[PDB]
Amino acid sequence: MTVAYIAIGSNLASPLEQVNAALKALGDIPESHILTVSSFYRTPPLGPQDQPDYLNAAVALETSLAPEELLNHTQRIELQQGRVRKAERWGPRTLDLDIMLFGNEVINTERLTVPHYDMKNRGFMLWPLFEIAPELVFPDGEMLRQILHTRAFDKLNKW
Ligand SMILES: Nc1ncnc2c1ncn2[C@@H]1O[C@H](COP(=O)(O)CP(=O)(O)OP(=O)(O)O)[C@@H](O)[C@H]1O
Ligand SMILES: Cc1ccc(C(=O)CSc2nc3nc(N)[nH]c(=O)c3[nH]2)cc1
Ligand SMILES: [Ca+2]
Ligand SMILES: [Ca+2]
Ligand SMILES: [Ca+2]
Ligand SMILES: [Cl-]
Repeated sequence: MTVAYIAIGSNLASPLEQVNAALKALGDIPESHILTVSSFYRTPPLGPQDQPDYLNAAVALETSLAPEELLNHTQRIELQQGRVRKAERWGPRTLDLDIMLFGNEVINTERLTVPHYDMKNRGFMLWPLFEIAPELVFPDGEMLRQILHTRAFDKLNKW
């Protein structure tokens, strides 16, 4: 088994309902078990700001799936919860499931890049991650606690 850490975001179609449904669906992923769920946070949008605030959270999922097989499931869940692709970059969505980390693995395939390319620059990813995994060390040896101690991020407000 490996522990994967998944970021959850939603800012459309009742984010609390979307995230609760997503958590049930994550539980139903085969060869996998949810270990920990963060608090839910209400976060101002990064990127385009003309969209509603996000519900953000993080989940620890123990799994024996291959990383791309996990991605298959997370994409399926997003699509089954009505995620629609529009033209605008970084627009609102019913559900976003980003694979932040897959154990200590570094993955670079056509479909999957892990660690998530920008997670170390996003408070809405790092704070919920720290809530569920305060001892976390990244594949490059960087400590989550040290990033959050050193770098300026706004505090997150709970939903
Ligand atoms: N770690 C990861 N988790 C989830 N998807 C990933 C990924 N690495 C690459 N991808 C790929 O990312 C593609 C596009 O995903 P999108 O959800 O549209 C980007 P986003 O989440 O809105 O922005 P962001 O990546 O800046 O957070 C997916 O089709 C998937 O193949
Ligand atoms: C500079 C920059 C930084 C981050 C981002 C993104 O996170 C991609 S789109 C997005 N914006 C978001 N804002 C918040 N608060 N939460 C998200 O899940 C979320 N997803 C886009 C641009
Ligand atoms: Ca399961
Ligand atoms: Ca994202
Ligand atoms: Ca995504
Ligand atoms: Cl697999």
